[PDB]
Amino acid sequence: YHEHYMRNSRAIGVLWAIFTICFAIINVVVFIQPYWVGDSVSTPKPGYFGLFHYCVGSGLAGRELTCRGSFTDFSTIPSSAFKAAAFFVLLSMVLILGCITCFSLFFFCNTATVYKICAWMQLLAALCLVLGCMIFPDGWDAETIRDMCGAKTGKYSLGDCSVRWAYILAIIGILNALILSFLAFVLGNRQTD
Amino acid sequence: DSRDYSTELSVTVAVGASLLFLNILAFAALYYK
Amino acid sequence: CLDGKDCASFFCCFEDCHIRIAKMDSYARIFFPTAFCLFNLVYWVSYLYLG
Ligand SMILES: CCCCCCCC/C=C\CCCCCCCC(=O)O[C@H](COC(=O)CCCCCCCCCCCCCCC)COP(=O)(O)OC[C@@H](O)CO
Ligand SMILES: CC(C)CCC[C@@H](C)[C@H]1CC[C@H]2[C@@H]3CC=C4C[C@@H](O)CC[C@]4(C)[C@H]3CC[C@]12C
Ligand SMILES: CCCCCCCCCC
Ligand SMILES: [Cl-]
Repeated sequence: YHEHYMRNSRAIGVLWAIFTICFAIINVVVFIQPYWVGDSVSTPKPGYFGLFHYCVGSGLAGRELTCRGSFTDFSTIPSSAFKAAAFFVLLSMVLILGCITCFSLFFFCNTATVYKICAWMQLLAALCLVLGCMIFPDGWDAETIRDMCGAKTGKYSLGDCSVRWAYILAIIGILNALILSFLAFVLGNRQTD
Repeated sequence: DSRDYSTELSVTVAVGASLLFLNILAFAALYYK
Repeated sequence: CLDGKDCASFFCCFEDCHIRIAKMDSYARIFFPTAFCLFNLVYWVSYLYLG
């Protein structure tokens, strides 16, 4: 019975590490890719925007998407809520990468302690990704966002624009991070047995 | 460009559901004594 | 804490907790190269491919 116990714990730990790396990839993709919100059929102008970067059309029945924004230069970010959300989504990425680094501690440190260290680093990463997802909709009143989406847009109101893949992928990342955190806690308590 | 995002959201939700389902399978493996 | 442990016993490490400070050099031998490798991977992929 005990050899099966150890085999299942080892395999589930390996899969937990694999899914942790997958969630880290998801976090990097959502932080980088600017597809959190996008135009619709009834929108005045076309374009899309992410946490800091935003691309808008000039409005001549073509693409000509002038693109502006960068996290290195906080001046170009449209609003303070966008800056706060971009910070939290980064703190979340730096905390998930810290767990992937802390995988190296499995050689020397006790396995239960490392499992719990990543459990707590994944819980915090999910909390940051959740604060970043709640705060990002507050900057939808920014004149730059209002210019693209239209007058109907406002705080906590899509208006005419629609959520694109990055937003729902970030929500999925929140759920994945929370589940992985509980998985790490259970594994850490399970090695002790 | 047809400014409609349904296939994109659909595939994103499908991939997300797949990953989440695998994680619930991880809980299934653990909590099953 | 469904396992039957206390919230502290389930969600925190207090078995001996630091005591392991002599092995600090051992951890940094593989921690620091791992951190630098991950930082380069995200740094280069972000600027060359994703955006
Ligand atoms: C594209 C992005 C790629 C990112 C790659 C990130 C890589 C980051 C750096 C390296 C980490 C290497 C960690 C290797 C750790 C190996 C540790 C090991 O042997 O596992 C044992 C069980 O632990 C466990 O089941 C825990 C197992 C954790 C495994 C962690 C590494 C998995 C790497 C999978 C990579 C797949 C990539 C997929 C990309 C899609 C613990 O030992 P041991 O019994 O002796 O203890 C006895 C005790 O008394 C003292 O330690
Ligand atoms: C120490 C280990 C565990 C974590 C290191 C975190 C690294 C990978 C983080 C910290 C700061 C991050 C950068 C912050 C800002 C930007 C600007 C953006 O337009 C592209 C991504 C980029 C360039 C990030 C890349 C990843 C980055 C370098
Ligand atoms: C396919 C795009 C991958 C983006 C970088 C992933 C890094 C994962 C954490 C090291
Ligand atoms: Cl940037």
